[PDB]
Amino acid sequence: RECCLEYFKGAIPLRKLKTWYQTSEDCSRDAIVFVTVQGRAICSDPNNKRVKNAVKYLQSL
Amino acid sequence: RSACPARHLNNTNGTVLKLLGCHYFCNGTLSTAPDGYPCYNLTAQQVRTLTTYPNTSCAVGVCMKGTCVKNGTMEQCFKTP
Repeated sequence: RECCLEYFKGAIPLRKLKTWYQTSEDCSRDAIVFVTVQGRAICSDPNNKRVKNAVKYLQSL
Repeated sequence: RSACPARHLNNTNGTVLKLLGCHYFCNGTLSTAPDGYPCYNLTAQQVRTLTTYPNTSCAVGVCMKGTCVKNGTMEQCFKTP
């Protein structure tokens, strides 16, 4: 389906987050994509502890 | 805005998904694939006749300074729907 070419190097918009998902294993890069309220998808490095904590925060709601 | 997921082309031989060319849109702006990223170098006609069915032999390449540099390899590619 879709793959990430670059990681968002900045702060993640926790309170604007709607959901998250994982890109396919067939992508060249591993990625966690965040989807915001207003529809923006943001590629994120799955090894970044900030990214992991964002996913943990979002899934725990 | 360049850290968004991008539409790629699918293949039949079980290998890594690859970009059409070396550029992609995010938020309405065009960004460049990173150097070394896997890509397809299609002719104009191939882009025009690309479908969601395998029907086309696509030249594989690596992105270098925004160009899809062919590595001599060919594989069937087609649009993810």
